Amino acid sequence: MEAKAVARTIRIAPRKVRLVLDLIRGKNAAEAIAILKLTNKASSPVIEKVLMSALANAEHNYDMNTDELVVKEAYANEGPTLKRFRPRAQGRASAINKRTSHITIVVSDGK
Amino acid sequence: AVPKRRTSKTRKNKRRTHFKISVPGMTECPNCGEYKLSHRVCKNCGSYNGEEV
Amino acid sequence: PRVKGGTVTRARRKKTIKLAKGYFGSKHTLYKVAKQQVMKSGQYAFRDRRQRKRDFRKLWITRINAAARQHEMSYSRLMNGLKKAGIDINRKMLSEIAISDEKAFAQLVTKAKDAL
Amino acid sequence: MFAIIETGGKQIKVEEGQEIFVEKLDVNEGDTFTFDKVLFVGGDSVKVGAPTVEGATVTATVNKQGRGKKITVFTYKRRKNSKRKKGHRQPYTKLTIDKIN
Amino acid sequence: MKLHELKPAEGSRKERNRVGRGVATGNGKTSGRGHKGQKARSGGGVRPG
Amino acid sequence: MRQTFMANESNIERKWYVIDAEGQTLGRLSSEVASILRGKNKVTYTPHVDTGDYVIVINASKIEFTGNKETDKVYYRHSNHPGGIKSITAGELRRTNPERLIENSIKGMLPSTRLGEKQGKKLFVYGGAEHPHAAQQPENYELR
Amino acid sequence: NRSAVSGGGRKPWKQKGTGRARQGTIRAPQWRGGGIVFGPTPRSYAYKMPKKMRRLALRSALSFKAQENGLTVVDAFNFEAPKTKEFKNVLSTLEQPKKVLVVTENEDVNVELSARNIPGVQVTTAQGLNVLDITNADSLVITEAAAKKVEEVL
RNA sequence: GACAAUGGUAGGAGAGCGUUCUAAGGGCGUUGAAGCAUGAUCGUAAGGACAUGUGGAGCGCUUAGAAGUGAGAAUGCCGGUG
RNA sequence: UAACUUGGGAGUCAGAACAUGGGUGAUAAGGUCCGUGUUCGAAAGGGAAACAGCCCAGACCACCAGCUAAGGUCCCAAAAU
RNA sequence: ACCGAUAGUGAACCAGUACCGUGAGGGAAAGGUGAAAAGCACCCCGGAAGGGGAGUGAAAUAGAACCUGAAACCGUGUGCUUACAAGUAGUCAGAGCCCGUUAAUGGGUGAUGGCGUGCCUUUUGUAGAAUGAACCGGCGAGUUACGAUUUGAUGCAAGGUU
Ligand SMILES: [Mg+2]
Ligand SMILES: [Mg+2]
Ligand SMILES: [Mg+2]
Ligand SMILES: [Mg+2]
Ligand SMILES: [Mg+2]
Ligand SMILES: [Mg+2]
Ligand SMILES: [Mg+2]
Ligand SMILES: [Mg+2]
Ligand SMILES: [Mg+2]
Ligand SMILES: [Mg+2]
Ligand SMILES: [Mg+2]
Ligand SMILES: [Mg+2]
Ligand SMILES: [Mg+2]
Ligand SMILES: [Mg+2]
Ligand SMILES: [Mg+2]
Ligand SMILES: [Mg+2]
Ligand SMILES: [Mg+2]
Ligand SMILES: [Mg+2]
Ligand SMILES: [Mg+2]
Ligand SMILES: [Mg+2]
Ligand SMILES: [Mg+2]
Ligand SMILES: [Mg+2]
Ligand SMILES: [Mg+2]
Ligand SMILES: [Mg+2]
Ligand SMILES: [Mg+2]
Ligand SMILES: [Mg+2]
Ligand SMILES: [Mg+2]
Ligand SMILES: [Mg+2]
Ligand SMILES: [Mg+2]
Ligand SMILES: [Mg+2]
Ligand SMILES: [Mg+2]
Ligand SMILES: [Mg+2]
Ligand SMILES: [Zn+2]
Repeated sequence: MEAKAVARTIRIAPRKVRLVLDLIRGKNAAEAIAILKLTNKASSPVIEKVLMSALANAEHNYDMNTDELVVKEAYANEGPTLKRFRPRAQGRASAINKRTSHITIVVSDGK
Repeated sequence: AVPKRRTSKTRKNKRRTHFKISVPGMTECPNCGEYKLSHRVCKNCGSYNGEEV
Repeated sequence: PRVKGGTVTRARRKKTIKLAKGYFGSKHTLYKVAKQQVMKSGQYAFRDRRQRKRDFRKLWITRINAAARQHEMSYSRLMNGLKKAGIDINRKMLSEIAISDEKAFAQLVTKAKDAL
Repeated sequence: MFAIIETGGKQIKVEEGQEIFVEKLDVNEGDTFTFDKVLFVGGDSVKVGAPTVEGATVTATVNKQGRGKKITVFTYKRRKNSKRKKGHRQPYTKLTIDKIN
Repeated sequence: MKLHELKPAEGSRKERNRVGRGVATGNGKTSGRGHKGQKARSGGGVRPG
Repeated sequence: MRQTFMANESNIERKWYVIDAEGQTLGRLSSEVASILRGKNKVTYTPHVDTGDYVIVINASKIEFTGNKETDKVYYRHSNHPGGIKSITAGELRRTNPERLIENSIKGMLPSTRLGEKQGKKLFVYGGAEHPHAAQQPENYELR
Repeated sequence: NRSAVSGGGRKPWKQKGTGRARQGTIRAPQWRGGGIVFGPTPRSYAYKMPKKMRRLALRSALSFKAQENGLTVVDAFNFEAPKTKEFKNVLSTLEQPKKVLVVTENEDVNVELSARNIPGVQVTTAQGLNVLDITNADSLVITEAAAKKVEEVL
């Protein structure tokens, strides 16, 4: 049985978010929580909140036992991009992409 | 100097082969059971080497 | 009345891309470079339908030469002897015989040597 | 036992009960066809035609009159705005060898 | 005659030629004008006579 | 109708031969050995697979040259460093490394393909009359 | 066209040096929002043919009706008031097809008004006969007076 | 049935495919239109069907008529994304 | 087996190598300019290692059939150690 | 037998607006929930954003730039495959492995062998180290009027035609 949670339009670049997701994909929930708490990257607290929300609805909506759950899926899709500019020398402007991520966590009991 | 040819997906991902981070060096706190960074105070319980900090 | 571009363009480009299925990278993905490769594929296939006949005749001749030398005869003299004997078995059949039953090929070789 | 038969400007090595594909014959499905050009008969008793084994025959049953898989013949000459695309399906006759001689 | 079965007299109608619509027509690209010069230009060509 | 036999690894049988270089001309021995290694002597020759046999060449040190090749045939190599040409004469190479002489002569008569590399790896050359491959039970092969 | 589209007076950027394609107006045809090249322009599609051919065409359509047996001659229409129901009954009793062209000698107000709302029924006069109406109809229902007038004219 | 021809740039000639709209006839569609997606389908080519999924209200076919009727390139224009 | 006449529609007016008859140049040039022929241009296929212009030869489509051309036949690499 | 949101007005929308310029002046982008707002009570994780249930609804995979939702491009998983090899990336030949279709002398992959220097433009000649294109999508070029000439078609004909 599976439970899902999504954080949509997090203002962090998907490349960056996926660096951290690659660490927790497929691990036990408690180990993943520890990894996120002790990994020093900007997306760790956000990913942690997605994971805790998924575990919470595993417990509440599906009465799953949270101590048997594994991170079955973890991934970041691209959200809409905020388009910005930076003034450069000699009157020119250059684009700045403030990218966003949709972060999905799926936890599973394997049954 | 500028790229003479664009970089293919294959080449970009080959280059990114080694672009990754590692799991932290962490162990279970002997006092409270929570994970901690080795050689660091445990933030959950504030203990290090069996004593409060 | 105005005729907007519509669907024909996408339909045509999709046909070309699907024809490029299996190609490397951009060549199974982007219409222009897939079109180019599909063109090259057509030209190559036309050329190779002709080259394949040459190639298989060459393979058959090599196998016949090996069999003949096993019977102490060169390919050239074996073919001359078969011609003089009136035997019209082509190189494909001669090779397949040499592979599949040596006794029949030995009889053919004896016919050739007798003709010479 | 096998035979070398000539048909459709080619030569085919056949054994009884084998399915073969040849250039379209002028026959109907379910008919019996007779190959009268036997160049060679091999096996226990070997017969060498010069060119044809006299009186030797191979009978077959016509299973199918089909058309080969589509070939897209495409050619072009670069920079000359010159290309040509054609389709082709080569007719064929599928038979099963019943009897040699 | 019927309005759903109209037919012009044989040979009375012919489809117009359209240039500059691809190589297969034989009037693609240069659209039958050849290559360069005054006569290849939009509005080009000398006065009659 | 397609009926051409194709060898594949399930039905290929590679034998072992021994060929004596003594009294043989380098190039002529070499061309015959190369044919053997490629399998051109088998009725089941199939170009996209190795249908050849293993060859051991003995008495490589007794291979012979005609003319003045012993002193005048020069083997050059380049180290990919500027001015990095090195040369060795055919006679000196026969003196100091006859195995290499025979091997390069034969391998130069094999295609520069992955398959040609593999086929050339089935060659074993020895300067003397002994080889360490009694376990493979090789048969003597007479040239020509 | 490029002249009629609003704006576009100035050259968008200098001819040389910028690295861009040269452009002369933001309203050129390859520009989004630009002027249209050629395209429709108001005009008439009407043309003429010789009068003898007009008459031959009318006769040919009428003869085609007469040969397909889609010509019914009636003595007269004695309609005092418009009544679609009565005209519908008259058509059914005459056993007419769905598409009927009714021809009167002159404008017949009551016949026109009674037939006006019936799908497939068109009304005309002898003078008003035309190839499209005749050809479209499956059957023609013509009064004797109208038939004589048509015969006179053609 | 025979046997003759069929490389091709500029360019001439011919026969066709497809797009939007109109007329007439004849049809389809909430028991699911168009569009989109996938498929191992058919035609000598342009291209034409069929099945399933998505979609949720319009669309084929025949004959004829008319054109803003077909893009891969213009340091093309606009948008999106590398 | 063409030819000519009349009418509708063109494109073309930068040519190249090779061989050969000549001028020019220096019996120089992958030079330049005329005559003659072929090929390329607008011609794929085989040979000449690769190689528009050389040698063979003009591809309507299909075949895992046969004979030849130039050129070849020890191995690469088909065919004479 | 006019357009249908890159079209049609510059402007379907709070447009001569935003924005740019000292000024004259230049000058955009931007339409669509649903039949009905019935526009998600309540519970749960979270500071919030966001989400998972529950419910409304025919549909929420119609939940607010909310009909459909192509491509480029970015991810996750996986059947086959790959770390001795020299690649215009295919084509022809071909084992092994994995599948099973509009059922067709099937589909996916590809050890290994032969052959093979993109396309367009412009050129005597271009793999060219000449030009052009980052990619994908949309848009983007012989038209119309009036005369002339020729051919086809049709009507009438020493007449034909307004
Ligand atoms: Mg400044
Ligand atoms: Mg329209
Ligand atoms: Mg378009
Ligand atoms: Mg041939
Ligand atoms: Mg046409
Ligand atoms: Mg042409
Ligand atoms: Mg073009
Ligand atoms: Mg012209
Ligand atoms: Mg041009
Ligand atoms: Mg010109
Ligand atoms: Mg630039
Ligand atoms: Mg406009
Ligand atoms: Mg020809
Ligand atoms: Mg023309
Ligand atoms: Mg257009
Ligand atoms: Mg472009
Ligand atoms: Mg000359
Ligand atoms: Mg030219
Ligand atoms: Mg021969
Ligand atoms: Mg050989
Ligand atoms: Mg607008
Ligand atoms: Mg739209
Ligand atoms: Mg506008
Ligand atoms: Mg919806
Ligand atoms: Mg939507
Ligand atoms: Mg390896
Ligand atoms: Mg290959
Ligand atoms: Mg030049
Ligand atoms: Mg330059
Ligand atoms: Mg230029
Ligand atoms: Mg460029
Ligand atoms: Mg583009
Ligand atoms: Zn602790």
